[PDB]
Amino acid sequence: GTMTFQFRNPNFGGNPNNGAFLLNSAQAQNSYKDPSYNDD
Amino acid sequence: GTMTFQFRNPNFGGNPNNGAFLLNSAQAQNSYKDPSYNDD
Amino acid sequence: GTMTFQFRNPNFGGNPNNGAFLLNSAQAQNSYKDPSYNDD
Amino acid sequence: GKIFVSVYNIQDETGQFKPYPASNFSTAVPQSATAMLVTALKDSRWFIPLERQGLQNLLNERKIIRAAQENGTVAINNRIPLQSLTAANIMVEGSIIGYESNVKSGGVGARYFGIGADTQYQLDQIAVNLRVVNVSTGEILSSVNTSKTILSYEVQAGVFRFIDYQRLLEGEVGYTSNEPVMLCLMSAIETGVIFLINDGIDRGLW
Amino acid sequence: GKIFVSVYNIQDETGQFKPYPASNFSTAVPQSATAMLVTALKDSRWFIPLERQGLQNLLNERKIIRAAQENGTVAINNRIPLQSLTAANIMVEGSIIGYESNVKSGGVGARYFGIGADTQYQLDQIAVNLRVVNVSTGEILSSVNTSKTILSYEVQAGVFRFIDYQRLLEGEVGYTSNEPVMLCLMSAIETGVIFLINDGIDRGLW
Amino acid sequence: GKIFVSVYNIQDETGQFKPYPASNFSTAVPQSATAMLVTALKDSRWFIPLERQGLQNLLNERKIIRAAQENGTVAINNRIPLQSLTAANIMVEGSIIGYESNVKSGGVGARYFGIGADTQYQLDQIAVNLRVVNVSTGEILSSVNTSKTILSYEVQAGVFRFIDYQRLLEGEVGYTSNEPVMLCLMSAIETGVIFLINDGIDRGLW
Amino acid sequence: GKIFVSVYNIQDETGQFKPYPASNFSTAVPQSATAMLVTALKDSRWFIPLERQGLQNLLNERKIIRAAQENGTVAINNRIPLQSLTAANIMVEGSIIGYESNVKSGGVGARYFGIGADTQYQLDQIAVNLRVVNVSTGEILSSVNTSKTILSYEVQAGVFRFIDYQRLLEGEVGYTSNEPVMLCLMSAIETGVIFLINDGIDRGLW
Repeated sequence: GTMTFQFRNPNFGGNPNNGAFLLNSAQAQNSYKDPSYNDD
Repeated sequence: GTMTFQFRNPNFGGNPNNGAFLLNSAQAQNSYKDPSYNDD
Repeated sequence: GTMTFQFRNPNFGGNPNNGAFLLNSAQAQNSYKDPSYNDD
Repeated sequence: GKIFVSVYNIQDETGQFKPYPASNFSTAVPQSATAMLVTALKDSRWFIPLERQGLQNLLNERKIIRAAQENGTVAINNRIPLQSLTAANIMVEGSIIGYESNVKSGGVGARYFGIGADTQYQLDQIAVNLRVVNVSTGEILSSVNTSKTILSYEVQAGVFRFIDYQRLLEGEVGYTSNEPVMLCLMSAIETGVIFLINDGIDRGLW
Repeated sequence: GKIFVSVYNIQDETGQFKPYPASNFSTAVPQSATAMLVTALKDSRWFIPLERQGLQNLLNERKIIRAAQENGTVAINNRIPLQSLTAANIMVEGSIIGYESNVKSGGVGARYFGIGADTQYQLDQIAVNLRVVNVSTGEILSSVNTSKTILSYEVQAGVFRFIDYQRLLEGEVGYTSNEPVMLCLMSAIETGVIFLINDGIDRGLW
Repeated sequence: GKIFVSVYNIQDETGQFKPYPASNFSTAVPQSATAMLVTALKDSRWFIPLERQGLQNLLNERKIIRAAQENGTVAINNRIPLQSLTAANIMVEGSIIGYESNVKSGGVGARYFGIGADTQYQLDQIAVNLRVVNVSTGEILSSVNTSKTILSYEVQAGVFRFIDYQRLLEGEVGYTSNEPVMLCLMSAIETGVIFLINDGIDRGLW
Repeated sequence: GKIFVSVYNIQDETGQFKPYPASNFSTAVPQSATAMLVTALKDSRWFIPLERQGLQNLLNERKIIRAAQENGTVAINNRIPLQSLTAANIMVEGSIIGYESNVKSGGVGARYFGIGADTQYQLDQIAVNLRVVNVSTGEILSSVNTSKTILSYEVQAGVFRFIDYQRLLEGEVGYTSNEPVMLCLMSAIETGVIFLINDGIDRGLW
């Protein structure tokens, strides 16, 4: 069938229900800590 | 009937309502702890 | 009428609104505790 | 001796179409009676069907035959002797007089901790009317209404419990069988044909 | 010697259209029998098909031929000798008498911690009726109902677990194969043609 | 010497329309065979096509020509000598006998921490039947069923991880290529034409 | 000297309609060839087109003219001398043989902390077949299939970060350009006309 390129990111490409996942799946892999606490 | 291959992951394959589950069912099986706490 | 076999699990079978239940009804019956706390 | 029977049109008078998700124009009963009925009358060793459905195609083919050999120039090997369109003593008209969706639905499903299983069933019902009419006078000799149920069932089972502290085992196996409405319509037409033959036997004819 | 056979129209009498997401006007069975059947009769070395589907185009082309050389002014090299429209001894009518969607669906899918895999299958069923009618008298010599299942399966697998503390590995590989309804309809017509040839062999004709 | 061939109508007998999101009336196969086929027969140096599709327009234009110079008052420079409508020895009928959507779908997609990439592909299949019929007698000389797959693939990749404490880098690059069904139908017609020419070579004709 | 060419109808044989959100009846290709083609043949200084599309309107207007001055009572100043409907030596038939939507889609989009930007493009493809047929004999003199891609792109950019503690700066600027399918169809017809003229030059005619 006809395949149309659609962006997955809600930014630049519309599909908004795809956002709450993309962010919660990027915070679930955020291994970066505040440079204030747990640092010098 | 005609079967069409559709991805289940909201990343690469569109269906966004399938996200909040895929992540909450992957955190409900996350047996990996922070290498800082409960470690050396 | 015509009956079509549809998977109930959002994994392998599409219907995503069926996820938040399947997991919350599997955690509401999770009688397995952490092998660290409440153990040896 | 076999009886020449002319089946003209077994019309889909049920008027029903298939519900969602099927198309709006997707009729619930095949439009292909007068082909299942000619097959049923041919299979029973009592009748010789005549075409009468595609009779215009037969008439144009006979036009072509009669125009190809009307000059006597066709080879005497490959010439086709047209005798006459064979006439039928009786005529089996009829209809698919009804298709009720889900005359009887139902289903039992149990599910204990994690593991569960269910079953569903739906009975559609197709009714076919067949009328042997006497071509000489026009009166209806026999008229039978036959019914046939169409059972569509579905058995599923599934596991969604935790096996270990944080090891989730999901899984499921299903199966679903719909009786083809074409086979059930053919069975209804078959039973109606057996009824017509036995009725013609039971009163004078045949 | 081969038998001249005139296939006029193998009508799509299934009446079914494709369900969602397909169009509402998208018929489930190709409207292109009488082209698959002429191909099946040509491929079997028993029959010589005659066009009879596009017979009007052939008749207008013969009008043009007979009008181009009726003055004797066309060059004797590029003149076309019209003999006569070849006549057919038999005539193979028929229909696509049914298409039941999902006569048998099913699927098993398991998924342990993260990694999982599933399979689905759906059997559609297409039934084709073929009738060799004798053009001389009009009676149906042979009538066969053939069936063919159309298997559409789909195998998928996927990983969505964590590899490290905060490193999520999602991934999945799938595959999906639907048998083309045109190829299955051609196979049903092929089996019906073999049945018709063997039946004509088994009783007198052919 | 080239053979005059009259292509009347290569009908879209697939009956399929495009699924959602496309229109309901948007047919899956172009209605423009008999223009791709005349182009294929013209490109192969074996045939001279005759119009026969728009023959009525040609006949009205010839009416206008014959009415413009029937008084002998047109200038002898710009008068058009009508000879006769050139007759065709053979006639290539045919159809687009089928279009199955997604005879084979599939796709593999992986995604580690943040960065991921996937691929999808779908094979449609279009089948075209071509029949060289002999205009003199009407019998079908050759009949070929050709197939052609239509590959529509899509490759995407995307990054959605954090670069710093609170600096989110989202980004993605995709590409998607559908083979035009018109080009694949033209390729199927081309292969069918080569098959017809080679078949006419292999038995007597041509 | 210029060649009189009669363009009767350049039919929209693509069969495609526009997808959602456009209407279901909104055809993807204009139905207005035979007006773009007459314009293309008029613009090239080789041909004089004749109407032939609206020929019935011309014939009724000539009826009115011939009925207004058949009594000799019209003023000799405002009388219109009808000579004859000018005849065409050749005839350019054709079609819009295809319109494939998104033969090649794609797009790259990046977005760092807050500020981001993306680009999309889609190539439709329209194919037009043009056939110069010789009105004297009816054979197709020339047949060309031309293609033309229709590029629809869209460039966007957007800022959604915080400027101060609690001061949110959202903003975005976009742009989107679709090549008009009418202009691309006119370009395809133009290239086809140049091809036809050069082909007629390269073999005898013109």
